[PDB]
Amino acid sequence: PFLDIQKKLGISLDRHFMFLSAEQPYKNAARCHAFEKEWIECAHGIGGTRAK
Amino acid sequence: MMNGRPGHEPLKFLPDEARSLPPPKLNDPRLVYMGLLGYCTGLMDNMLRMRPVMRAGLHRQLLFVTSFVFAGYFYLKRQNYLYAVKDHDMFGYIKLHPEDFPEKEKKTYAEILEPFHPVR
Amino acid sequence: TLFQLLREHWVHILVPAGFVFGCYLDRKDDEKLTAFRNKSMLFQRELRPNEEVTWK
Amino acid sequence: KFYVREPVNAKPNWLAVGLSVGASVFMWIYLIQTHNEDVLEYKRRNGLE
Amino acid sequence: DGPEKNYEKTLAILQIESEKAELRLKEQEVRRLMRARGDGPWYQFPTPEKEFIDHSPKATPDN
Amino acid sequence: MLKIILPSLMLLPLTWLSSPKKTWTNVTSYSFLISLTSLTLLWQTDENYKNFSNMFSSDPLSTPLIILTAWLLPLMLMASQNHLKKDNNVLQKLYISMLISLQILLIMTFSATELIMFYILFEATLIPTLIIITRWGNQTERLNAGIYFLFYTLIGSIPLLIALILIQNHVGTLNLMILSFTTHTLDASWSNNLLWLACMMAFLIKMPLYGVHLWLPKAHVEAPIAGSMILAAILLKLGSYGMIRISIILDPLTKYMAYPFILLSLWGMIMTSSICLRQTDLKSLIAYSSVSHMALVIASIMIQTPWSFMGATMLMIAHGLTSSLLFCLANSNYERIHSRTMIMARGLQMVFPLMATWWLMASLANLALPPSINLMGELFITMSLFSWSNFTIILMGINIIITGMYSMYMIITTQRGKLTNHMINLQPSHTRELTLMALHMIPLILLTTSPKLITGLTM
Amino acid sequence: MNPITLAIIYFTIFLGPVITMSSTNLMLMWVGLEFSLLAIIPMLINKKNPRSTEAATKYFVTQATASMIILLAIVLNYKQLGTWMFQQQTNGLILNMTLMALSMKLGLAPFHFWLPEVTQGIPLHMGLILLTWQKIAPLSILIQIYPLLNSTIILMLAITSIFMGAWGGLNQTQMRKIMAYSSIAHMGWMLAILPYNPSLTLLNLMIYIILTAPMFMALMLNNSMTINSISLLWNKTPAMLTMISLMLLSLGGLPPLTGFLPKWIIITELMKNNCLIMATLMAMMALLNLFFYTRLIYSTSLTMFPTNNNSKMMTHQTKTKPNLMFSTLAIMSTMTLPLAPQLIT
Amino acid sequence: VKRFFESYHEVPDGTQCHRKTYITTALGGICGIIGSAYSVSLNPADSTLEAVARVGRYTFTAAAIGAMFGLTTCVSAQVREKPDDPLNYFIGGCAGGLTLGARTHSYGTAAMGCVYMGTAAALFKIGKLEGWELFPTPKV
Amino acid sequence: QWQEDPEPEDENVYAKNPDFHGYDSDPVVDVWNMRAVFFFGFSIVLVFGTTFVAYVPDYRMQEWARREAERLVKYREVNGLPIMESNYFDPSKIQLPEDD
Amino acid sequence: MPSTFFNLTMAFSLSLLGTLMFRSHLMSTLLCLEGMVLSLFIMTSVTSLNSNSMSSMPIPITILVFAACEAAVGLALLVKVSNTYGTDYVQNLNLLQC
Amino acid sequence: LEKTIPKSTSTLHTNMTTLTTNQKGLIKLYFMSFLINIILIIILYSINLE
Repeated sequence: PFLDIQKKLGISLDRHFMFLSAEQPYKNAARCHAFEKEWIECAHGIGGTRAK
Repeated sequence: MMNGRPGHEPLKFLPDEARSLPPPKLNDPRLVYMGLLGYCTGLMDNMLRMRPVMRAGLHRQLLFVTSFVFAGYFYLKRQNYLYAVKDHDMFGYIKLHPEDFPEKEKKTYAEILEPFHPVR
Repeated sequence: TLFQLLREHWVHILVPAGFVFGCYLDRKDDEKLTAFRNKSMLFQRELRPNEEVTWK
Repeated sequence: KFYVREPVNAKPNWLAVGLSVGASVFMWIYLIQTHNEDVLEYKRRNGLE
Repeated sequence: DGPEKNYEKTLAILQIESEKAELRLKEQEVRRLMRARGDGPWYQFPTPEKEFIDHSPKATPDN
Repeated sequence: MLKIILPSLMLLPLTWLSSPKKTWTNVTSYSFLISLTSLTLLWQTDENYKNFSNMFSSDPLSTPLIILTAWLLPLMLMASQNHLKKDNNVLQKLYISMLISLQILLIMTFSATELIMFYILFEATLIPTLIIITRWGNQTERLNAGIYFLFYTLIGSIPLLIALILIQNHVGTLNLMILSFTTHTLDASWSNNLLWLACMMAFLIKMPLYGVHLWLPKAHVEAPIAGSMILAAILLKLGSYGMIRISIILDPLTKYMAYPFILLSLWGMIMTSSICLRQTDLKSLIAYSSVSHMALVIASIMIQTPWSFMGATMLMIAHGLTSSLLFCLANSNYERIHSRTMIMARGLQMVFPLMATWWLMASLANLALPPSINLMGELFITMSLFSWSNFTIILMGINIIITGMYSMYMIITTQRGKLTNHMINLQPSHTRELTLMALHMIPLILLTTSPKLITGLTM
Repeated sequence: MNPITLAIIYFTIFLGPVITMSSTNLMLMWVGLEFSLLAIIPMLINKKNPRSTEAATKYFVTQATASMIILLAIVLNYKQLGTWMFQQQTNGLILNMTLMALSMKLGLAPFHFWLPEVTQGIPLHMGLILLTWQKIAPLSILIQIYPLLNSTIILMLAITSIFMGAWGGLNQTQMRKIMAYSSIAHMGWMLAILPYNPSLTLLNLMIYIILTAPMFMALMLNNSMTINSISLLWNKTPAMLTMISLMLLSLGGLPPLTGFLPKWIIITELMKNNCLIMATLMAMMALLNLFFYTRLIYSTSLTMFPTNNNSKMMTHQTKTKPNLMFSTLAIMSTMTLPLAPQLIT
Repeated sequence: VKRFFESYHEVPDGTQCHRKTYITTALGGICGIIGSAYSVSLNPADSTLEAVARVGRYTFTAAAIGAMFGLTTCVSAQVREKPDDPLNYFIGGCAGGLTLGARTHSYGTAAMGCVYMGTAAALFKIGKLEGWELFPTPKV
Repeated sequence: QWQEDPEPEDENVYAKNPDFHGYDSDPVVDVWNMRAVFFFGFSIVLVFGTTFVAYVPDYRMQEWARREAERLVKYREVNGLPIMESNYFDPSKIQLPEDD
Repeated sequence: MPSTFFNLTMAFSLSLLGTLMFRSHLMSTLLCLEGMVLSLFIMTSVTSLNSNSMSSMPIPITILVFAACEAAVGLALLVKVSNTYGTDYVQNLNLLQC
Repeated sequence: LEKTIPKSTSTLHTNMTTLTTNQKGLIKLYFMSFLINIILIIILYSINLE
């Protein structure tokens, strides 16, 4: 974010397990998965000021 | 603030959209002032280490000058790109939202009534 | 001696060189500022023949 | 011999001289050719001017 | 060479400075509106990334 | 303007790359030549001021100050050769570089179209001045003097910077051509009054005022001759130039926000001119006379009438010349006896007969002897004030009286009387210092011959 | 210290802030902070004297407390809204305790009482690191969440840092504490503008760094640690007085030096948001900051304190220091204001 | 409660003077408690009772300062009938500084506190009139 | 008492060089500094600049304004007009408020 | 859940209070730090188990790792302090007043 | 004038310096003050927004 090295090299060291809607072991699902998914998908491409 | 703009490439110095800008002259005052910084740097280096100034390490001074002018040229291309993108964004936003950026429709001093403040 | 005559007395070109350079830069500024040359409600006149410019 | 403790930098280090001169001329050449290529790219990105 | 040269240079300088003033004010309004209304392209604050979501069929259906 | 500034820069390499022996001659000669080059600004054959770029310009107000600043450099160099004779070559070169940088920054300040460049350079003129004072002054009060000089100015200037930035955010530009055509009445309010204070107090501290003037005598007393000259002649004119330029955007708040300052100036004029009587130090006497004189400039600029601006410009030029001259004269005797007290050497007309004519002519210009331009300024300022209120002439006249009094006291108790026979070290006068006095005086004669040059924008 | 240990420790110091910068997850920012404060300690205590041990203790305890507080903030922002990185929909209490702890770490007032001591007790090359490289990761955190920071708190913190830095460095004889208080004041500046524009706090940081690093280099040249010691430079290294004076006057914020640029372009961006009073006070006290730099210039260059009969030896001998970077940085820290547009944006 | 300290501006000056006095006295007590906390934690005392003494001392002094400020301000607003005048607040800050001196037994502190608190209070009134912002929100 | 050199003794600069001008201890330098100062200050500046200024024409439009004032008073006395109107701007150019 | 988290937060706050309010001994403050670590570890594990997010359990174990490293260096500094003054008292490291 | 302007500013600032910087070098007291600041911030927040 401050140094988007990952997004440059195209890797993922710490960003594939941030929120609950991410890939979990053995394809289980954290609760509120769909709510989190929909929030993220709505907040995509508009910014945090509009998303609020 | 411009970091989150569309097309922002993370850790990109010259995004290849800047190749439409007029590149900077090499005799630009900024570059030939960076050159003076390099020369004065060579001079101060010779001074601190107790060496003759203007006659010692002529290769070192040339190297300083070249490096300074080089960094200057490229950093300056980048800054030009940045200011141009700023103007681009501004004018685009103004075109998109005109009602928030309307015309002035200014009157002439025949219709204006400015007060008179004497000096007495 | 000729070197000892020029190791010193060569510094008598800096200031005149600076004057010349400053005149050059003033001319460059004047060149930049040509957006109203012969386009002023006063001094806007028809151009003579063979007069390619009102002023540099 | 004037210095009992023979000095450093008495006779030059030539590797550094050569590297400095080479880097300087290479940077100048790179810069000039890059400026010319940039002028050309700009011109041909808008009507050769 | 005067006196038209100075007159016209002054006119050009005034054009330049007035344009720069207008643009500074335009900028100071545009930044304000971009930061208040969230419209683009400045002052866009980051959001969670959408491609690190597991859209695969889970172990339980209600997910 | 570049044709005046770039030579002033190349003077520096000329100073450093020159043989230790020929470093003074070269720089002095080329500085004289640059003073000459600066005479083209007087080629004004119209009412259209000279704009050379978006940054550099010169109106009838800035041209005299620029010429004075370009002409004072060689005089300072000359005055600064008897001391520094025992200092190392590098120190001499550093002194000369300080002086050249001062010249350059001042020419820029007076040529600047925009107020931010003016401010940056107005403040940059503190570094070389402070260095000159604290490094080449002789007594220990050097340091307290430099401290006062720095911090009065900075505490005054910071609000000025804030106000300039505010004006920028409100108008779009700090250009002086634009801020004159695009102007608006300032609604009378405490906010705009504080804006007036911010815009003014920096200059008022630099003129200076009466209430804030203690930084000046400490400096002049503890400053070497060159610093005193440039300070008195230019670094005070700086504040008046700033006020004259910035008072267009403060209308009409200047009508009722001036009484305090007009009053302080008119009264401190009397106070300082009276101090100049019971004063043991000649340099302090010259400094307090300078304060008394700049009070009139402040008042004039405050009432902002054409006669007023004209008299202020004339008095600025004339006072600069004559005060530089008086400090040169004082340092002449100082170099012999190494004392600043005006009571020790009190028969110097029996040894230096010619140098006394310089004392006489200066003290006559210090007071208002006509047709001197030191007098035309005072007269037109008196007239403007009388028009302002017919009760100003009282204070103006008692100031006139006190001025004659202390100038006559100076020259009498310094030159006239019985010679101090124990002063066997009163070497005759040096051709150099004599040239100095001549170069300070002749321009006064020439200006008196052609006053149209030092009037200002109003005329 | 062997080269293996030096390698591990310095690599860890470097890596710490890199993880913090290059990481999206807050927990890894935390572990980066921890790498930094775990690896820096042995470099402090290397000299093995009581002053070094107590400096290490005062540093460790403070940084550990601040790290635990930051961790609490992260864990609460996890319990709430079920993600790691902060978001607009996050408790202001969390955000403000996070800011307070980041200040504690940085050493801002009134969380500053430990920085002058910790800098006085250690060598100079570590004070350099402490004051330049260890103030970034916290600032990275603050720059990634600047839209969410309360302006009241940062502004109170900033005016407090300014006032306390000035008043504290005003009566210091040891140089290391002067640099500590300079850091406090310049960090107050860095922070006063962060929510409005964080592209300017990074500028002020870069400038403060390139300004303080060569000052520390000068001090390390003759291992100078007092005013009376640097007063002896006119006899030991008079070729350094010019650069010293210029860097000091710049740090103070005098034109035409590029130490004035942060002050000026921050006052501007603040008044673009109607913060007249804050900027006014900040400038008026930066004047006081300048005062003791000026007193120090007096002591060192503009007058010649007494010397000793032994410095004649130091005159006899030769010197290999400084390196090329001192001159470079000292020139690019005083004579670069003309390029300000290139520096600001 | 902040509504309390905001009740100062529910009516203009020269009104509810006693309420203004109470509010400003509470504010002075607050500031004095803060200062006493910082002065007992740092530069502690030889005895806990002496620390409590220092606390009460600083607190009562600050409270008296605030009392005089608010009181004189509202009184001058009541007498000369110029509620919107920063000069009343200047007078109030000056009386507060004269107090501060009386407590410290120093005429110099009295003069300095007068000429500083008066300026501060006048600028506070000017900010409440011309709608300044002390801790503004980022808007650009 | 700590070590320093004693305050030196003042010198008579005319002692060794009676033909001293005040510039430098080395005579040749002294003479040539004097000559350059005199030349470049009096012979060059105070003469040629003085002339350059004395021959600046129409300084700030002073002669031209006189000539045109003559032209105008002539025209206006010959055509009945007055010599100065109390209003610079033709009122037709001016639209005053419709105050009600 | 909510009462559990409230009590664990209060416990963190008490341990922080202890860490801030020193007494003669330093090891007691180190132990208060470890107690804060414990509180936070427990809160994080409880949250991850309440959310069924088995991708965030690797976090608290890292918390413990780094907390124990901090404790180790604290114990080393304590050793040095004791060697210097013979005791782990805080009122003895007060010579950096200058 | 000396007493009023310069030699009052100087006394003010040197006295505030004596206050601020004359600490005792005890981490116990620094942490107590840190606690004071924690509490002040929490109180400011509670009253201003909750």
